[PDB]
Amino acid sequence: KNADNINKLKSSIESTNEAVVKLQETAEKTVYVLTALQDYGIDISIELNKAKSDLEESKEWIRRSNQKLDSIG
Amino acid sequence: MKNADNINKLKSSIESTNEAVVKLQETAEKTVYVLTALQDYSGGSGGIDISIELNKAKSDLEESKEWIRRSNQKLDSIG
Amino acid sequence: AMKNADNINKLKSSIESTNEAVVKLQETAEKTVYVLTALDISIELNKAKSDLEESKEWIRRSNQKLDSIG
Repeated sequence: KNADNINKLKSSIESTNEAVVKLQETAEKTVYVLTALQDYGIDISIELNKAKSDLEESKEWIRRSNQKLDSIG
Repeated sequence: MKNADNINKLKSSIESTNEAVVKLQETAEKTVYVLTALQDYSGGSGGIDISIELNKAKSDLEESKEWIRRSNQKLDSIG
Repeated sequence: AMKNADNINKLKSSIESTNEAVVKLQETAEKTVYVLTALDISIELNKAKSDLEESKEWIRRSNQKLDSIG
């Protein structure tokens, strides 16, 4: 019973991780759009760059999670 | 019952994380909506690339929403 | 027993990493909502901010549950 449930938990997180990846892709596009709509504002530029860094870190963490899940056998 | 109890706690944790993702998906939907409304209310004044990327963002979000449904469906099968 | 215990620990670490990813997304959402404001729209952005604050609370709840695993 436990072993089956551990396998189900693993699959659940894999799916959750896919949802997070697709949301990261949504965030990339929203940031692109906001950048494109800028007035060519110094402060908005700063904040958008911080968002980009946060997004890149989000990607690294999801890779970490996926790699951890891969180690379950 | 150590392992059984921890499996219950893991299930609860993922359910909470999944809901966190759902609420963030709602944030994303409102954001894309605001931006698509702005862009569509003008001409494509920002440029056609903005409309395309906003359309792609909407598809991405629909995909993200379906992946949560799949995760929740899997958790639901845990006794 | 120990094999399942180890995989439980791995599942725990994986969810912790996923939660880190979500917190990072929440931080990007914060900055985008802020920037979108600076640039009925008010209503929709207030709902977005409301959803975001709730999202933060669900991660806190998740982390609390993970912390109880020992």
